[PDB]
Amino acid sequence: GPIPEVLKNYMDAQYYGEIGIGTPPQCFTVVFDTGSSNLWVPSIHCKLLDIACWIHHKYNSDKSSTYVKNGTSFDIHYGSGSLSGYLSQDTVSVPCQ
Amino acid sequence: GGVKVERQVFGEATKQPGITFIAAKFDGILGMAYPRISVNNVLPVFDNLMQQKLVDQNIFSFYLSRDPDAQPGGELMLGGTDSKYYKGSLSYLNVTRKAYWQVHLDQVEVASGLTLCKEGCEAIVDTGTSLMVGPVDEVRELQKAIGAVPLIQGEYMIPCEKVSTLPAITLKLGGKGYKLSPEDYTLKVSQAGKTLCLSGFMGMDIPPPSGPLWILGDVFIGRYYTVFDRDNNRVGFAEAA
Ligand SMILES: *[C@@H]1O[C@H](CO)[C@@H](O[C@@H]2O[C@H](CO)[C@@H](O[C@@H]3O[C@H](CO[C@H]4O[C@H](CO)[C@@H](O)[C@H](O)[C@@H]4O)[C@@H](O)[C@H](O)[C@@H]3O)[C@H](O)[C@H]2NC(C)=O)[C@H](O)[C@H]1NC(C)=O
Ligand SMILES: *[C@@H]1O[C@H](CO)[C@@H](O)[C@H](O)[C@H]1NC(C)=O
Repeated sequence: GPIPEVLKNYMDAQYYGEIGIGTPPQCFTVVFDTGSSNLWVPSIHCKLLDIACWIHHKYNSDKSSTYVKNGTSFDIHYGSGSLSGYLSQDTVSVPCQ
Repeated sequence: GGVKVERQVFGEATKQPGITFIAAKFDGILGMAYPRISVNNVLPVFDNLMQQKLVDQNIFSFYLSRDPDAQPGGELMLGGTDSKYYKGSLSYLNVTRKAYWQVHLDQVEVASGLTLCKEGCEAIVDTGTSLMVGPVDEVRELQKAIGAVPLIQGEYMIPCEKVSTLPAITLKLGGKGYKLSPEDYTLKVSQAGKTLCLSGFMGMDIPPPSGPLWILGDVFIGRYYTVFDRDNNRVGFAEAA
């Protein structure tokens, strides 16, 4: 039918919901952003410089049986934040199911 | 329910510069705009969903709660609408440029007389922006017409005490006027705390060639339940319940 995603509300400023990457699903929270078109989560291979990554959930490819590597680099600049990493392929689940 | 989108390309972030994600409670972003603005032409998640024919209608709707202590905090509905969260009927607007969800705004009128964007302008509907944003010059006029004071960098503050004396602002979209009352467009914030309400309009210039653009963020999507239609490239709004 329609698939409901429940969103959390942080201070009427951040609304995010939970999704899974991998088999079995590793759960992450993301904002469903209608202002961009890329999906990204922190890598467990994020560099030490990436302070943000220390305090968030990181994705580990080696724990997913359906992961297909891609490795191509990407660099996204939002009108606020900037990030970069490499691309990868796997199943995305919404909710973390 | 639950969908499995298979074979999705997504990025593993390794460097994330600045304060901006240290402070964010979320782990990542799942972008839901059209493919044109996709970095590396990576097919978006909802495009992948449509292609694998995972839902009946290629639409998704956003209910966002404007009370932070509410359960649930909002609800994204994929492939449908949730009528338990809106009143009356959806009124739709067509996407002008198919990249962000771009819609044409007819004018912004603040009831004390001031009309901004007279001549009409372009606006994007962005669930990832908290505030309403518009061009620096028009937003300073709007803020002076409501009496908010500058905080820093295009953000303005108003005493929470003063919010009931404030004008309502109406954005006219596709001939209809959508009203934001003072409680819809101001946010309470705290550190020492309370009495500190942000004016929900931020002044930021978005440069050519994409801009100028007003952004209808979570302040608007929180009063008006929003429907993004990929099947017919239009956006629909109804009063959230
Ligand atoms: C990593 O990611 C992908 C899957 O693992 C593969 O890389 C990407 O593959 C897609 C196809 O799925 C390519 O995108 C296509 O681009 C063409 C051409 O685009 C035209 O339009 C743009 C503007 O809209 C214009 O600037 C161009 O000049 C073209 O005129 C489209 O016809 C397709 O619909 C689709 O969008 C990507 O280009 C490609 N990305 C990159 C960075 O290579 C690839 O298999 C994987 N990488 C590896 C090494 O395996
Ligand atoms: C939307 O586009 C159609 C054609 O696709 C046009 O005839 C219609 O009047 C437009 N309506 C709105 C509400 O933008």
